[PDB]
Amino acid sequence: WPWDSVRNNLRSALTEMCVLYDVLSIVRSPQTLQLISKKKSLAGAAQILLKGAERLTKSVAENQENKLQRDFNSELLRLRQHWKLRKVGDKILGDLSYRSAGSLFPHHGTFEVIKNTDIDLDKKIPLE
Amino acid sequence: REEKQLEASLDALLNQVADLKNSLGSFIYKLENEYDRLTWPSVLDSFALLSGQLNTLNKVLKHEKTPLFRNQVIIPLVLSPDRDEDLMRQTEGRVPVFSHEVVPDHLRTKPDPEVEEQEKQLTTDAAGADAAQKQIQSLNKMCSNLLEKISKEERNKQTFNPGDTNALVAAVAFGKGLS
Amino acid sequence: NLLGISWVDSSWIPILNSGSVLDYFSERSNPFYDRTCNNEVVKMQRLTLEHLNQMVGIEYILLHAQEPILFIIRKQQRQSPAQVIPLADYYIIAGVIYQAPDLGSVINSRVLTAVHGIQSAFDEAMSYCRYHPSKGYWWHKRKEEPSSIFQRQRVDALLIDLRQKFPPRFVQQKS
Amino acid sequence: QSKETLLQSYNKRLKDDIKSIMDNFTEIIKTAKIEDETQVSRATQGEQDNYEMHVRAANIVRAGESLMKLVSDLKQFLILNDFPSVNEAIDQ
Amino acid sequence: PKKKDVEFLPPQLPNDKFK
Repeated sequence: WPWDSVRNNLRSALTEMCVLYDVLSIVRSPQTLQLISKKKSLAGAAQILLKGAERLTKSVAENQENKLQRDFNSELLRLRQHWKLRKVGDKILGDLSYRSAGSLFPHHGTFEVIKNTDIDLDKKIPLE
Repeated sequence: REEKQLEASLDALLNQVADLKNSLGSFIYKLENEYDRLTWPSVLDSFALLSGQLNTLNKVLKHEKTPLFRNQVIIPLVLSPDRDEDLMRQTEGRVPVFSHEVVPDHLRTKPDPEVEEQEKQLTTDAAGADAAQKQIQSLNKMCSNLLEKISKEERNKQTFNPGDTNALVAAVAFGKGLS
Repeated sequence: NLLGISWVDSSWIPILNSGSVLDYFSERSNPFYDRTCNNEVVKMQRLTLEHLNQMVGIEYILLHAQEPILFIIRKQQRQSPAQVIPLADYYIIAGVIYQAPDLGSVINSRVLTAVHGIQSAFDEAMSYCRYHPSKGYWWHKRKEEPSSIFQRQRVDALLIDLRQKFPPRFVQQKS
Repeated sequence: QSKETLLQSYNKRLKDDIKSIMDNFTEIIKTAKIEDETQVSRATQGEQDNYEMHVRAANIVRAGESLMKLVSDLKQFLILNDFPSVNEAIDQ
Repeated sequence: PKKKDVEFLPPQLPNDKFK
């Protein structure tokens, strides 16, 4: 909705400029509107907070109820604690090159998580 | 006196609003060529920066040190649909050259408002204003007390003792303290 | 509430002369102005102008001289001179009948229009696409991967040895 | 090198922004608009004081109810400690 | 009319292998 929002902003700016120019040229019952407005504002704030809570605590509660397929906080620490330590060239942490006692030749590790639409899929980090 | 200061403040606010509108238009035009990787947070921040600065200036120049609105009357300079070459650079946004058959659907400052009548008709359908006001006042008082409490509540173990280190270094070599 | 009317001047104002406005406003047929004006109070006895703007009468008087379009019709009612109590505007100025307010009402209308546009933009951008806790958690090929070698990269140096032995021929004919 | 300082500063800034957003919903602590004191206009200025929540109230709540989980994930990923410094049972 | 210049930069094979 790039063009739609652009046109809306343009119309709003045109209206604002017209009102400002007009002001410059001119310069030289049981209604309870406040109560209804406050009620509508409270309803809107409650709807926004409910949408936020649904986005946060309902779509991220997968591993909270039962450990399922999720690379987030369930896969990376596994392989970390099991094989190597953390390091940051860019995202390269503990490549397996026997550098502890090799002393022959160095080799780095291009290890990085990736996404794919499937069931039970890990990060699958990349001689070969 | 006060009228001149109000006019100068209104002119400065209009200039700032025009600059902010030009900046927002340039940003929106930059959001059309680079349509990819358009995060919602950047658009939200742009919309907040484009609305807040203008709305605050508009509200400050309307409910702060204003005289009674019964003496001042609204009167424009002139209503002439003449095409002048020395007057098209003095409106800054619209009314460059007025048309002939434009009086009907252009004269109400291009009225966008369409929900005001619907809201009025919906409120008229509910025709008791004493408990609601009291509850609103109580909620306002509670929010004020909470904000005051928050404002009132809002307002490195060492392990490298140099003395002990120097003493140990001395005892390592000098006999004073060591033996 | 004399602002709900959305009338305009198309044929009732055939001329903008001095005497034409008074004749148009005094004879509303059908719609020319408010029929509850002091026309009857001025024509009650005879053709005069005391009850129009001179004497103490609640009439739509010319608050200011404006020959070009129309004088500022205001409900003038004051025992002393040089005084005008404004409450509305039924004139044909600006092609609309506003409340004759100061910059306040104009700024309020501008802010309302801007808020409407902002709400429309927010609603349009909200339900388009949104990020989630997981990157593309929905649905529950090689154009960026550049395989670098840099061992035999020397080939590029050999690359600048063919155009020198024989260069390509420009065509400028995209048949 | 001290890169954790920038991370701590970013986390503190995120927390301060979240606190300010949670505190930014008390601008009506001084009054509840029991009367219509709008001298300029009461139809489009005074009545629309709360009808423009999209640019006044809903304009800060959107970003204010988004930085929490984002900052949490940023802190948990940028700093995914894994630094027991002894690997206690790992050697085991 | 495809090109009226001499180009060798577009390849620009990156390294991204900082150790």
